[PDB]
Amino acid sequence: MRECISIHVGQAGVQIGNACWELYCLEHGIQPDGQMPSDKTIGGGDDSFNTFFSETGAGKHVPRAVFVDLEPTVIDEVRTGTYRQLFHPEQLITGKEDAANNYARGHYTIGKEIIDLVLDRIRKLADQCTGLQGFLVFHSFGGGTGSGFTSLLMERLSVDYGKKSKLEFSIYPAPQVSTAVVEPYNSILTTHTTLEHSDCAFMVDNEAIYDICRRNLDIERPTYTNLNRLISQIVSSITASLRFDGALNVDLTEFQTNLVPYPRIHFPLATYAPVISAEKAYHEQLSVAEITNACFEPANQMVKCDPRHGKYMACCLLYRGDVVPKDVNAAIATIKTKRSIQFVDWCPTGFKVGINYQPPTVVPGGDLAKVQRAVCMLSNTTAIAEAWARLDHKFDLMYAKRAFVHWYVGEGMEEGEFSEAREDMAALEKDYEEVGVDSVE
Amino acid sequence: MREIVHIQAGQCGNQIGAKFWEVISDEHGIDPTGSYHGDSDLQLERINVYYNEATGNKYVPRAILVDLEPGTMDSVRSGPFGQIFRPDNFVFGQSGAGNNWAKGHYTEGAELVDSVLDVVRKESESCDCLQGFQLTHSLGGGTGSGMGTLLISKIREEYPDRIMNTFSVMPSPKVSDTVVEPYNATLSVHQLVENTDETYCIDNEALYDICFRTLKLTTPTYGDLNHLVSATMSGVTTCLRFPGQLNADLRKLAVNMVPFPRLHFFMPGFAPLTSRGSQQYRALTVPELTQQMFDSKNMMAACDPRHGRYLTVAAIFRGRMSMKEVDEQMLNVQNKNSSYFVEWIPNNVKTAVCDIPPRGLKMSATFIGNSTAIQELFKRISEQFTAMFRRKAFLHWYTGEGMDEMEFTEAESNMNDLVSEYQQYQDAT
Amino acid sequence: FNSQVTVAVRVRPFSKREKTEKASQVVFTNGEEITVEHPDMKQVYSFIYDVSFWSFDECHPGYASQTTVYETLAAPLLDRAFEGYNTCLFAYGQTGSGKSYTMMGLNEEPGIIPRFCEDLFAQIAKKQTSEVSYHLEMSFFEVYNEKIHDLLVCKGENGQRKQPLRAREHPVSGPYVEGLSMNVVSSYSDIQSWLELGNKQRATAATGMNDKSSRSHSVFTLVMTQTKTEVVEGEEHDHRITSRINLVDLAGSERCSTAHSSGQRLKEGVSINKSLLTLGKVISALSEQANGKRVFIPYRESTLTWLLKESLGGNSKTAMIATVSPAASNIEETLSTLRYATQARLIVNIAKVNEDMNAKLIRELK
Ligand SMILES: CC(=O)O[C@H]1C(=O)[C@@]2(C)[C@H]([C@H](OC(=O)c3ccccc3)[C@]3(O)C[C@H](OC(=O)[C@H](O)[C@@H](NC(=O)c4ccccc4)c4ccccc4)C(C)=C1C3(C)C)[C@]1(OC(C)=O)CO[C@@H]1C[C@@H]2O
Ligand SMILES: Nc1nc2c(ncn2[C@@H]2O[C@H](COP(=O)(O)OP(=O)(O)OP(=O)(O)O)[C@@H](O)[C@H]2O)c(=O)[nH]1
Ligand SMILES: Nc1ncnc2c1ncn2[C@@H]1O[C@H](COP(=O)(O)OP(=O)(O)NP(=O)(O)O)[C@@H](O)[C@H]1O
Ligand SMILES: Nc1nc2c(ncn2[C@@H]2O[C@H](COP(=O)(O)OP(=O)(O)O)[C@@H](O)[C@H]2O)c(=O)[nH]1
Ligand SMILES: [Mg+2]
Ligand SMILES: [Mg+2]
Repeated sequence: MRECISIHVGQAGVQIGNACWELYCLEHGIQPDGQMPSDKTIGGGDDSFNTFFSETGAGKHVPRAVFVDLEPTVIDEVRTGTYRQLFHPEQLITGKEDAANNYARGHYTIGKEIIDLVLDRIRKLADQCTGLQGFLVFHSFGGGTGSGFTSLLMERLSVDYGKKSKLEFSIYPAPQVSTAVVEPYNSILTTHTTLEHSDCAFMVDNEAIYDICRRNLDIERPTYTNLNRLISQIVSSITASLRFDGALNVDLTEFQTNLVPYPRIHFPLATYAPVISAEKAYHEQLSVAEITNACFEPANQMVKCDPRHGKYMACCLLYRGDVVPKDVNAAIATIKTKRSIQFVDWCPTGFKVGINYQPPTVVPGGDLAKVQRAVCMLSNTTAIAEAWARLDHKFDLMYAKRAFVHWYVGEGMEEGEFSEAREDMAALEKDYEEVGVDSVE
Repeated sequence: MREIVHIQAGQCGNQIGAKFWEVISDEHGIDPTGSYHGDSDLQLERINVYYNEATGNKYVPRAILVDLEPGTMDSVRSGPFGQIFRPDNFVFGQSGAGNNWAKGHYTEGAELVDSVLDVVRKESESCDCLQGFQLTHSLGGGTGSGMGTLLISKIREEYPDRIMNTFSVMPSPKVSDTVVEPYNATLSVHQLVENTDETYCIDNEALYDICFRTLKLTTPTYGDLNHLVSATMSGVTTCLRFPGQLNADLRKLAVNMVPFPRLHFFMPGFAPLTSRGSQQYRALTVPELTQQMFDSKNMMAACDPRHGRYLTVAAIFRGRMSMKEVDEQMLNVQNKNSSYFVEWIPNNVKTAVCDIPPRGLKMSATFIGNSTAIQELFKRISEQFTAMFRRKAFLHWYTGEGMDEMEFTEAESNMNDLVSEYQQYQDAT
Repeated sequence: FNSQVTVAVRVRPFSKREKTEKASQVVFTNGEEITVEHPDMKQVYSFIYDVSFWSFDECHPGYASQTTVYETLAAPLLDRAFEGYNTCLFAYGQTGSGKSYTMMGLNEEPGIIPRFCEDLFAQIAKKQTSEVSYHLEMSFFEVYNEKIHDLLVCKGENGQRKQPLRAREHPVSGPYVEGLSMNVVSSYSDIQSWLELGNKQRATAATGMNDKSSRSHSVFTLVMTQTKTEVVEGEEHDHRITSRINLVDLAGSERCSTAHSSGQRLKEGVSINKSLLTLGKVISALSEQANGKRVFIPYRESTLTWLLKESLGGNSKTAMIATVSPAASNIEETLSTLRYATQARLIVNIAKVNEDMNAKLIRELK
C-alpha cells in the first residue's frame, strides 16, 4: 500500500480539512459515522483505502488525520459537528490560549506542552503504516500558530522520520488583502527553517481564488466555505493517483524529484478547471485541449503572480475522468507551440504527466458542477520571487523602526533572528535570478 | 525445445506483458484459466516454448513481474487474464523509486533483485534448453530502467552464453512523460549496450501517428498501442514455435543483423493494418506487405531512415507464400532504393518465413531493421542531457543515493561514441 | 609530436616439438629484412621493419640478446621517459613464440621488461640529485575473460579469491582501474619482487602447445615523476614532469584445432582471440588514421583497448614487438603476425611530455 498523513495546524487548515475529509468520505461512499452501507449493499471493493483511512473490525473507518490549533472554539465545532463520530477523539485541543499572530508563542513559549503529544499520536499513526508515507501539513503563512508551530513539527519530523516526503498546502500572504499587520514578520521568520526541512511547499493565496470565484463560478459573495473546497479538490487531484487506478499514476515522491531542480527552490503553484457553474455547465466541451490552455492562463492562477514576468522551470499535470493520452500529447505540444510561455533553456523535457480514470465527484451544497473530466496543474516558476520581493520590502519598512517587535522579544526572540531570515530570503531571491538567467558556453 | 523467460518491469512493461500474453494465449488456444480448448495440435506442439505445464492439463506462462510496487499489482491480477500468472512470480517491494534511477539500481532494487533473480533461476532450471530472455521496460523512468539494467547484467553473468532481448519504449523527442528522461535513459544505455545482444527501440510518438493515420483511430489508448507491440514480439518468434519453409530463430536473427557488437539497436515494423474499411479495397500480396514494411511511417522508432541508411534487416513473413515473390521483392527494394543501403554489405537483407498465419489473417509479416537513423534519437538524449548536466539541474537527487559526476559523465562519452560509430558508416562509399 | 611507433620483430628458432615432428624452416633474415618461403615454394613474402633480430641462430650477423634488443628498442623509450614522454611497448604473436621470453623472459635470461627496469633505476641513480627529485610508482594487473585482476595482491584464503575490478574513465586522463594498488618503487629489486609475485599468481596453465602458456593478458605500468626547479627567483622546485611507461604481455590466437581443449580452457581461448581481434581492428584504423583517414576507433569494444587507449594512440612514444616462429607448421600464424607488424609501422600518435603545470602559471608563462 501507500500511506499519507493529513495534519491540519491552526484554523485555516482545520477549516480546510473539514472540507477535505468531507470530499474524501463522499468520494469513497463513506458515511460520517465511518460506516459503509454502500459496502453493505455491494459486498466488495477496497475503496476505504489505507491511503487515507484506517479500518476496524466493526466496518467503521477512521481517517489518518490529526489536528491542533491552540483554539478550542474551532476543533470543538468538529467534536460537535456531524463528523464528530468520525475522527479519533485524540485530537489535540490544548488551546488554553492562542499564539495570537506571534511566532514565538507557537515556537517557543506555548509550543511546549503541545508538540510532545502531536509527535506521539503521530508515531502511533505511523506504526499502523505497512507502506509508503508522506505528510500533508496544512497551514497558513503569516499566522501565529500556522507557522511557529509548523516550524517545530517539520523540524522534529525531519529527525524522527527524515527520509519521508513532507508536503505542505499553505496559504501565502497576499499583496493587498491581509487580516493582520504582522504577516510579513510572521511569514519570513518561517521560511528560515522550512526551507531546509521540507521538500515541497505548495502555496496558495486567498486574493486569487476570490477573483476566480467571481469570474468563472459566477459567485458574488464567497467565503471560506467555497474557497476551501477548491483547495480540497486540488489536494484530491494530487492524491487520487494513490487511491484509484489510472493509465499514468503517480506517487508523491515522483513530484519531489521532478519539480525540484535544486533543494531550495521547492515553492510551486497550482490551478484547476473550476470554470464550472450549473449554467455554464453546458455550452462547452471541456476538452483536454481547452483546459490546458486555461491551466496556463494568468487569470486562473491561484496566487497573484504574473508568470509572464518570469519563466517556467518544470511542470506537472494530473488529469481525471475520461481522458485520452494522445489528446494530451497534442495539447502539451500546443503549449510549447505558444511563444508567450517562456521556459528555461534547461528543460526541453519540461513537463511531467499523470492521469487517472476516476473523475471528480461533487459535494451537494456545492457550486462546481458535474463533469466527465478534470485536471490539476502544478508549476515551479521564477515569477514568485517578485511576490517574495513584496514581503521582504513590507518587512523592511516596519522592521526598520522595530515596530511590533517588543512583542516578539517579549516572548524571547532575539532581534537578530529577524535579520537572519532576511539575509536568507534575499539570498533565496538571488537564487531565482541565477537560475533564471540563461546558460552560456 | 527452445525456452524463453519473459520478465516484466515497470508500469509500461507489465501492461505490455499484460496485452502480450492475451495475444499468445489466443495464438495457442488457451483460456483465462489456462486450459486448452483449441482445435490444432500446432498450438500445443511447442507450447513449452513460452509456458510450463501443470497438473490438470493447464499451462502456466514463464512470466516474471518485479516492479509490482503494489499500485499496478492489483491492476494486473484483477484483469481478464490476471489469474493465470504464477502467484509466486509476483515479486515486489514498496516505496517506488519516484523515477530516480539510483533508487532503481542501487538501493531498493538491490534489496529485491535477489529474490526475482532467485525465481528466474527456478524457471531456468526447470527448462530443458534455455535460449534467451525477453524483458519489457522503458527508458526514462526509474524502475523499468534501473532495475532493468541491474537485472539484465546479473543474468548475463549467470548465462553469458545465452541471449538477452528487450523491447524498450524509448523517450520521445517532443512529448515527455517525465522531465529527467535524459538522465534516466543515458545511464540505462550505458548498461544496455554493454550487456545485451539486441534491443527493440520503440517510441510512443510513432505509435500514435501509426494508429492515428493508417489505423484511422481518433481515440486510441495505451491499451491499443501495446496491442501492436505485442504483435512484433510474437512475429519475431513465430518461426520459433511454428514451422515453415524457411525457419528462423533469435540467434539466427542477431548474427545476420549484428555486424559489430555495439550496433544492436533496431527499428521494428509490422503489417498489415487498414482501419477495417479499406479491407474491402485491397488484397494481400507479398509486394503489398513489403510496401508497408519499408514504409517510413510504419517505423515505431521515430528515426526517419531517409536521413540515413540501413546496415541490415530481417523481414519475417507469416502465412502461405511463395518464396520467389519474396526474394524478388527484397531485391527490387535493394535495387531501386539502393542509396539508403550500404555498399560494403553485398546483400543488405535477410528473410524468414513461417507457414502458419495468425488468428484472422491469411498472411502477415514482421519487420526488423538496423539503420543509421538511430543516431538522431541518441543525439537528442545527449543534447538534452548536457544542457541539464552542466548546471547540475536536477543532479542532487541522485547524489543523495550515492552516484557521482563520473558516472553521468561516463555514459555520455559512451553514448556519443555509439553515435560516431554509426556516423562512420553513415556516408556512402 | 605527431610521430610513429617503433615496430620490432624476433624470429625465435624451432624446438623439441619440431625435432619430434619435423617442421622445416621457412623464415629467413637478410641481416634484418624478413623473408618467408611458402612451403609450396610458390611465393616468398617479405617484410621490412624498423628493427630486426635473428635469434634463429646465434652466429650470423643480426643476432641479438635480450639486452641487445633492449638497447635497440627499449632504452630509447627510457630516454624519452626521462625526457618526460609517456611510453609504451607491447608484444604480439602466437603461443610458444617467446613473447614472454622476450618482454619478461625467465630467471636466467630475463626480458626487455627487467632490463629496462634496472636501467631505469640506475638511470635515476645517475641524477639522484637535489637538482631534480624523483618518485617512481608501478602497477601490475591481468586480464582474463574480460575481467581485471590485481597481480600484486596477495589473494585471501577462499575457494574464489580472483577479485574482479572495473574500469572508469577520468574525463581528462582517461581510463583506469578501481583499487589498482600502484605501489612505490625504491629500486629494481623491489620491481623484481613485485613482478615475481604477479607472474606467479597469474592465471597461466600448461597445455599441448607449451608447458606454460600466458592464458591471461598482463599489463606492467610504471610512472616516474620528476620535480625540477623552475626559472624563477622564488620557489624553484615548482616544475614537475610525469612519464607513464606501459609494458604489455598479450596472448596468442591458440587455434583450437591444435589447442584441443574443453570447458574453461576453450572459454579463455575464445575470450583471448576476441580481444586480440579487437586490438587488430584498433591497430588497423589507427594506421588508416595515420594515412589521414577520418575514422571511428572502437576502443570501447573491449577492456584491453580501452585501458591501453592512450598508449595505442594518444600521447606516448611507443613500440611493438612481434614474435614469430620458423616452423612451417605455423607459417600461417607467422605470416599473420608479420603482416600485423608491417602494418603497425604505419601508426602514429602525438607524443609530448607530462609536465602537468596545473595551478602553476609555468605553462602559461611558457
Ligand atoms: C477479426 C477480424 O476478422 O477483423 C480483423 C480486422 O478488422 C483487422 C483490421 C485487424 C483488427 O485490428 C484492430 O482492430 C486493432 C485495433 C487497435 C489496435 C490494433 C489492432 C483486429 O482487431 C485484429 C485481428 O487480428 C487478429 O485476430 C490477430 O489475433 C492479431 N491480434 C488480435 O487482433 C487479437 C487481439 C486480442 C485477442 C485476439 C486477437 C494478432 C496480432 C499479432 C500476432 C497474432 C495475432 C483481426 C484479424 C481483425 C480484428 C479483430 C478486427 C487488423 O489487425 C489484425 C492483427 O488483424 C488491423 O488491420 C488488421 C487487418 C484486419 O482485417
Ligand atoms: N483560504 C483560507 N484561508 C483561511 C481560512 N481560515 C483562515 N484562513 C487564513 O488564515 C490567516 C489567519 O491566520 P491563521 O494562521 O489562520 O491563524 P491561526 O492559524 O488560527 O493561528 P493564529 O494566527 O494564532 O490565529 C488569514 O490569512 C486567513 O486568510 C480558510 O478557511 N481558507
Ligand atoms: N629466440 C629464442 N631463443 C631461445 N629460446 C627461446 C626463443 N624464443 C623462445 N624461447 C624459449 O622457448 C620457450 C617457448 O616460448 P614461450 O614462452 O612458450 O612463448 P610465450 O611467450 O609463452 N607465448 P604465450 O604463452 O602465448 O604468451 C620459452 O620458454 C623460451 O625460453
Ligand atoms: N506503450 C505504453 N507505454 C506506457 C504505458 N504506460 C506508461 N507508458 C510509458 O512508460 C513511461 C513511464 O515509465 P515507468 O516505467 O512507468 O516508470 P517506472 O515504472 O517508475 O520506471 C512513460 O514514458 C509512458 O509513456 C502503456 O500502457 N503503454
Ligand atoms: Mg490561531
Ligand atoms: Mg608468453
